[PDB]
Amino acid sequence: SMSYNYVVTAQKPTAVNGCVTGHFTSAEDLNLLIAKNTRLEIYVVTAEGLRPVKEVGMYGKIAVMELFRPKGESKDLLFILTAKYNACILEYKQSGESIDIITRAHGNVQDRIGRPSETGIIGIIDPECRMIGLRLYDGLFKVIPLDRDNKELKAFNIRLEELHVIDVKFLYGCQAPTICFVYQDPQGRHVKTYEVSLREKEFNKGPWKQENVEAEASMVIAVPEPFGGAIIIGQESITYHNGDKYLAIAPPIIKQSTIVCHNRVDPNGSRYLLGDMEGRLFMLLLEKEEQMDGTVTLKDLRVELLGETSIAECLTYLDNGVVFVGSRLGDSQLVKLNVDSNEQGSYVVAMETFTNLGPIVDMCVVDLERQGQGQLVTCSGAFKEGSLRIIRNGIGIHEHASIDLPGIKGLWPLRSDPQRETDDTLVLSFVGQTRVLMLNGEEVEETELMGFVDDQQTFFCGNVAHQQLIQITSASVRLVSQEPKALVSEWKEPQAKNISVASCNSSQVVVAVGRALYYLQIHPQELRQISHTEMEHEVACLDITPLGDSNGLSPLCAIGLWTDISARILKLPSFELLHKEMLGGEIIPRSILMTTFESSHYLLCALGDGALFYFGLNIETGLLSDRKKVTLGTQPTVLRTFRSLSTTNVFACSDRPTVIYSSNHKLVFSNVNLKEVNYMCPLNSDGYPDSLALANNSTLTIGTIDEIQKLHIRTVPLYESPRKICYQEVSQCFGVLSSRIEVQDTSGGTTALRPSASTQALSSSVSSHETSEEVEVHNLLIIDQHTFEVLHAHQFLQNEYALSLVSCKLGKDPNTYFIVGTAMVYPEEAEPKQGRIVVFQYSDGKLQTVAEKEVKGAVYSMVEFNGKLLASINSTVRLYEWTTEKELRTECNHYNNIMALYLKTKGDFILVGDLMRSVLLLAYKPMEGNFEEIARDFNPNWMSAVEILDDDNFLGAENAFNLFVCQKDSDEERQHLQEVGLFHLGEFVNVFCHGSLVMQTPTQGSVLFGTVNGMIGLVTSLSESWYNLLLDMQNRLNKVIKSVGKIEHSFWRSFHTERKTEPATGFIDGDLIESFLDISRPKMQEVVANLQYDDGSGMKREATADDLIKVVEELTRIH
Ligand SMILES: CCOc1cccc([C@@H]2CC(=O)Nc3c2c(C)nn3-c2ccc3nncn3n2)c1
Repeated sequence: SMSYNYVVTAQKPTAVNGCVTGHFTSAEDLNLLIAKNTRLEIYVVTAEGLRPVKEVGMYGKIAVMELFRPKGESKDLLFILTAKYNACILEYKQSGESIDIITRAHGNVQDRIGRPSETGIIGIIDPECRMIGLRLYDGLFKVIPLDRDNKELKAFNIRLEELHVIDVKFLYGCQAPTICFVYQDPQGRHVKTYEVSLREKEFNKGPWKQENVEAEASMVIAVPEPFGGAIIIGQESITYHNGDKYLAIAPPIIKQSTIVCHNRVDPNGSRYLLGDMEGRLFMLLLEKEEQMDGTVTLKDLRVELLGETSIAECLTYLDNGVVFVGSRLGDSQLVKLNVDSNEQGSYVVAMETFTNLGPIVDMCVVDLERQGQGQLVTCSGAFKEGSLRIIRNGIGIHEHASIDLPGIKGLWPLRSDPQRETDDTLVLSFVGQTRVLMLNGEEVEETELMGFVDDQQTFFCGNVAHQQLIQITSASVRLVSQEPKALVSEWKEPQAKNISVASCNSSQVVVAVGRALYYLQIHPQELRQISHTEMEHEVACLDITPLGDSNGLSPLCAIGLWTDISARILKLPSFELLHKEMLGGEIIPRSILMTTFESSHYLLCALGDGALFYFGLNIETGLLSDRKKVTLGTQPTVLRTFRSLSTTNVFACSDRPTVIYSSNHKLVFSNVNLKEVNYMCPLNSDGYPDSLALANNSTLTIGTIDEIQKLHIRTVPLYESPRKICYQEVSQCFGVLSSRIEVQDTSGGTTALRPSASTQALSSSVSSHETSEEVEVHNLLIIDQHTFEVLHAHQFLQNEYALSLVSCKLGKDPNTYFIVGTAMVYPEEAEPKQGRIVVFQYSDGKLQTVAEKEVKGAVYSMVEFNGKLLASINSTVRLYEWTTEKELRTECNHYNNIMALYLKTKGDFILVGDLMRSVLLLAYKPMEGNFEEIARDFNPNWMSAVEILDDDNFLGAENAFNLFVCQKDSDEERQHLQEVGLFHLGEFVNVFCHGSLVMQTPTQGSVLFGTVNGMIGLVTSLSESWYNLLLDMQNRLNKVIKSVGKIEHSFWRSFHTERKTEPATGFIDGDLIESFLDISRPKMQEVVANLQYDDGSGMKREATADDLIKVVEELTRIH
């Protein structure tokens, strides 16, 4: 069992798996809810756009997500079902700034027997909220009655005679709850209804008889009153049914591509949006026919093409012509629908684009810029959405000026013009001195500013009330008129003692002299002394940033003190103590700041040692709450607000410059990708708009900052599907396997749907579902590592699929090659019986074929192996040598596989991942020239990816979203690999690769993985003693953290396939561990009660809160 692993999220899933609108946060709000695997994102729809309210993680994959409103509820409730059959009903509760998702009802609805249906879990709710219906398995329909008594969500099953249901909905306008569904039997596809009897717990005959529908009828729409009835969407037809009523259309406009989603635009069902696999967006329009009895029937159906979106998993109309396009295969979007078409005749205009990395089908890590700074390059998306994505940690700065100028001690922007809205002045402090720089476009020049002194050190200067400037120095506070620039007022301490600390806003000043504080107000031509006090200790730092709807005025003074290392909130003008916090230690506070993020207020206080304490701040009572602490460096941190893209954030200067910001109403910290920064200020001038001034010991820089986020993503559109990637350092390029769909005609020809990377390369060579006829045409792309231009595309043979790709040298040949493994794909073949290995050389802008090898199967995987080429081909693993004639030649073979899909190697060891029989360990035996089977995992697993952790530890991912770790057994029972680690990840892993995105203690090793949902994860190793500590922490965390839907963490992480359910073992959930930094202090104290740790050999010692914070902080830095 001596494998201990830790798995943590580096990038949360980005794919959208579902989306609903309604009134969840309040009756009056319009909400958009988005499901991204295990995450629920809640937004309020505004004219501004989407306002984020709350993101809630759940301990499950979200399979069903629907809003509904029982009689007596003031706003919508939310029904969630997870993939592990956890059902819950949730309520949004907001009290002040505290947001809580409360569980109204919960229970697990898994049955002991059943076959999961082809078109998946379906969950539907009756319009009248009488019941929830679940299609979990073939032949069964599960009913959860919605009585107020049913808090355990007890359910009953009804036998469903139709075994193969495609889609199902509850109908509107029905006296009894009534389902309408499409099902398939040997006689074709059919639409049918049943009423659902709560009394009989059984179906009753439906209100209208069944009809035959199109062979590819796939979606049921329940149309609201006054239409009622159902619309059935197929590939070639749309039909409406309401009993003594049938209407069908066969509009040719839809036949080109499968329609995969729908959404109702109007409450009464007059219009619907439809989306297809080529991102076409249609409007479906229902024309009313009146009747004498006042009912409405359907006169006609029409479909109109509006334009193109991302390929939509889901569409949600948000009012006022705005649509959310939720994409699994490309970026999500907000689009606007216009009444009038544009130039090319589209009614659709993209408003906003949201990054989706998924699916990540392959990836690699390259130090693209600096040595030691790995970046992840993914094969992302599919079809027209396909892309490369380049992911890197930290926030970049774009330097636009650099001036040699040592000894800077402070920076302040100033508008010397009272008319101009932009800064035109940068003021610098030095020891004992001040200098003023004017900004004329890009020119930066020394200048004097009348009223300001140059022979004292400035602690603050800026624009202030009544069209005035202020300069606060060690000697005095100077107030200066704007026109002309004259000294209009000067404040000094009564005996002209030095000012030691300064804080200022537009209308208020607070200065310290040693222990003394003075509060001044800025009036026309007057610095007015209001009040003063003597602090118990010397003053270390001050802030009076006004917060909230305060009209630029602060009733509060934040202060840090020497000696007791206190952060205090004082009232102005009295200086009455509202709150005191002792921060501990013997290192003084250096920087203190009152701040607002996402409409919450905080106090930030940084010590000389790199520690940052932060608290919730009540701006009415002065109360500080829920202390947290991070570490931002080993030097003093200086804090300063700036604005980028209409949000205020805080820049933290230290040896590790950082931006502090908010996400999901919690503070976040992201590294800035710069060396040590001592000082900074925002600067918005004509020549340097929306910019930052930065200083170190020697230099002043002016630049702009990138988006404020943990990870930067660059996108390279390919407009076709990338499949595999490898890096070739000697060529300074990537090789990328890609495929594009073409459409075949009745003769000998196929045609592309659009230009894409493989059709738009600089040069090209050849060898000698998206649509509803289709063929995949595969290519090797050569892409420049700097410009990501497509330099060359090589096209493979007709019906040749490119499966594997490696860049390597072989044998005694100094050249580096791109090598590709393929399969010839024919329709009748269960698996391929033919493939090739092709060795290419990239020289002088083109790919040349150096050698080919015909093999009798699909070449699924290839790896460089000790100067030889290792390949898996159908059920065979084969080692090839590169001969003097530049030909591949078989050395040895292994045959004991079903389908050898995945290879990794380490030394002479080979890890083989099979379609259905898990993993196998081979050794190449150099003195025999053959393989030896060392051990295999005799537990069947349907593999998706493999990795070697070390000589003794083998990591697998399988199709049911689990990880496992195999080891050799601690006889020829040595032939049995032991599954010593098990963990339900809840993602589908396509790729593992050794590497790190962090610039290169508790953990060893770094394995990244990429998933279908665009999630990037990390696996690393732990010692026994570190594992035990972290397991104990998990157990304690799980007793204090309330889970949404009352799902147990242990249940969620349990290994779960069709053959085996077991508790997780040998795996720490780093996402859970990291949440230790987000819990309250009471909870934190609870976790730590009598918690001990082993030190590495025997001795057990107490684990303190503060030491555990440091532990978890270290852990966050591994990604
Ligand atoms: C990376 C930053 O970590 C630490 C930072 C500060 C203090 C500690 C304290 C003391 C210390 O030196 N060790 C320690 C601690 C705590 C809680 N756990 N812990 C273990 C646990 C398992 C283990 N296995 N080998 C060695 N250890 N040390 C840690």
